[PDB]
Amino acid sequence: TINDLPGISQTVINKLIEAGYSSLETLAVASPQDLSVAAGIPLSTAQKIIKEARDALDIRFKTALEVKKERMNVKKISTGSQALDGLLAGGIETRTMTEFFGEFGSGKTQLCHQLSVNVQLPPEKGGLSGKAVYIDTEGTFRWERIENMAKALGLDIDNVMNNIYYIRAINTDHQIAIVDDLQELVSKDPSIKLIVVDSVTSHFRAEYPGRENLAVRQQKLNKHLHQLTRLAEVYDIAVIITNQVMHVPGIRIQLKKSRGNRRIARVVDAPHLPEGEVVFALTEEGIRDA
Amino acid sequence: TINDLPGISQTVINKLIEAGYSSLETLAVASPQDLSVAAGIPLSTAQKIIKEARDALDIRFKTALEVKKERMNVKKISTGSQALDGLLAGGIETRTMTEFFGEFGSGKTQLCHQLSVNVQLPPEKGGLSGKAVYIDTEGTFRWERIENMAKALGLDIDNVMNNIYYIRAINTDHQIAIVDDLQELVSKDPSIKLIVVDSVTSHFRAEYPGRENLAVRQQKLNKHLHQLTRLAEVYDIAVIITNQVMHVPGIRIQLKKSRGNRRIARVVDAPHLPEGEVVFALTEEGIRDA
Repeated sequence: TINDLPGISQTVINKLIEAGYSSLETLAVASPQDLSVAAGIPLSTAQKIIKEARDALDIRFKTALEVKKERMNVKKISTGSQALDGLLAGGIETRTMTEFFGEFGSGKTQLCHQLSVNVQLPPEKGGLSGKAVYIDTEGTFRWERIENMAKALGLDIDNVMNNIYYIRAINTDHQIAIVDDLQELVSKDPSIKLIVVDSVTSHFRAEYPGRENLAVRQQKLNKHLHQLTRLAEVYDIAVIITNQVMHVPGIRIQLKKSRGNRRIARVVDAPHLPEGEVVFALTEEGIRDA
Repeated sequence: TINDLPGISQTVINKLIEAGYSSLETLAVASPQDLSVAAGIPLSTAQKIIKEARDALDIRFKTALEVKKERMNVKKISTGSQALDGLLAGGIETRTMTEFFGEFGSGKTQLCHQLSVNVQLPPEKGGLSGKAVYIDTEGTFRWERIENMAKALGLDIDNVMNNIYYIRAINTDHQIAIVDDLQELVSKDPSIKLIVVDSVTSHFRAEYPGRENLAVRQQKLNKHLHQLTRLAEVYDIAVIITNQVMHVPGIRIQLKKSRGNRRIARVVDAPHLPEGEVVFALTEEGIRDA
């Protein structure tokens, strides 16, 4: 869980794990001299790691200055829930693939829809003034939902629906291919800033079912995810995937159910993001607060 | 505020609030014959209450010499609105918690940035030459604001944004843990004279739905608010908490809206401070008068 340390070499990371320092919490409670003599690492390097080890575990107060730097440095998309935006240090981020996995109805879909709409807002409103691309794997798209979310944001339905490139991926090959053709699609239309793949694992599970296949599944399935990650990294766009459930980087968020209207959000895998969970709701207007 | 009026039959206190004479300041400046014929209440009694309505907000005439003493004797943070400053008899005090509450847009938030910028100025300019710590609860912070405010006050934008410690509280457990560390922070940096928690109860209301674990939402909130109050009292620091709404808090100022720009402030409670209300405005420069 330490592979994500600010300004750190890969060589040392190894030496760190070798020495026996697996988690960031072991490094945290460590003494510079100790970690230094137990893995080569110059004394200056030993303490830099320890410092950064804490910053992730402990609470530190940045300054409104650094904040301005970051805010205008990278850019994110708002989910519609202030609570969730927080869990996501602002929201869905470009140049990175964020995944929402959770049981059926956990929020996954509505959130994909919400983002295909919110991405069109302006930076002032948690948007990036751009278009989305929804890749309907199991046939989950619902315009009745886009309309309601557009309505809530008092936007031109028609127009909002025209800013969402849509497409059905019926089997893995088509899923693999459509994605292959995203490079071209974005080149032709640079206003695209969001790629959405609902149920990415879906066909891969259907076609290569069982453990008798589990191997080459995650395999072909990881090559797919990389194709997506590379695209988000090269075109500076956000990629969102959903995986339905009861090692490919990017944020992984778990959605869960609470009493009827409410849902729980929790950070699983993610470097720059603070662990902990927050609640939000699924209303008629869409992904919003409780 | 009139319920607690000198020797008065509750039956009449009704006829008053029933005529609309809620606030004491309005009674104080009313006509015994215009009031008598408003709540039927006799002239004898009418007069007897208008006179008692004045002694209430009891006005004291000091010499310009007295006031120049007291103004220095006690350093308060101005708000940009001399009317609001008046309502607060100078400004926000240190070693005390002040609460602004009202509907989204009441000003409570901008008034927070305003303060995070004015605390930096020196006493003569309305500040305390201190630093501010902004605790973002629902993502209300905005740097473009701390900018326009630094601009209007002709400050060094960069240096103003460097004197504000910032941090977002994704949930209650976190909010709570940040305030615990708040103690250690002011020891670390004594230059801090202002703390601001925007929407203290946001997460509490949302994570403790309906009225259930209220056992602790309340137990927890108290220890959380008292905690902040010690902070202020022990470290000669001014503490500010906002609260959005459609027993501890030193001062409680309610804010309300008027025509899209003007906002009303009213002393809902606070020992010293003279009950009554005033009107200010939200400008591109910041919090000013109208």
